[PDB]
Amino acid sequence: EAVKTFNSELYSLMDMKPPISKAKMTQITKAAIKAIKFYKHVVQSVEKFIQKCKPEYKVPGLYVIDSIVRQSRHQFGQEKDVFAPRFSNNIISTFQNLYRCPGDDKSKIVRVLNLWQKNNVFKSEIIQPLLDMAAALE
Ligand SMILES: [N+]
Ligand SMILES: [N+]
Repeated sequence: EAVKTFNSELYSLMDMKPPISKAKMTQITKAAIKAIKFYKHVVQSVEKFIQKCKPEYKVPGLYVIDSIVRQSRHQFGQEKDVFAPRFSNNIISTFQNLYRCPGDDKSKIVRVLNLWQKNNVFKSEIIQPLLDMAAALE
């Protein structure tokens, strides 16, 4: 039920016109966090969404990752957060999918990466190749 609830909330984005409502992003994040026991399933669902969705939903998909990781780090502690480490496994592939967004959305992705870097959400060994991937598209 926890994962089913999260999946329903996440996939409801495809019925919406971005930018996505703060309240909707909060509901998605809250569902993810309540389902922390099943964090692996939550990560897998978000990655699947990003792989399969229309280009208009790539930035929203990244905002889901960002919102989950930020809330988890706040709520459980940066060292105890299980979400950023799990997202890190497939992150290179995830961003390859994300960069299939419309051209003027690339900057929105880089902004998120810039903020992750400033706040040490991932180490440079993760952040730098993601940044390099943005630079290579141009
Ligand atoms: N966590
Ligand atoms: N945690």
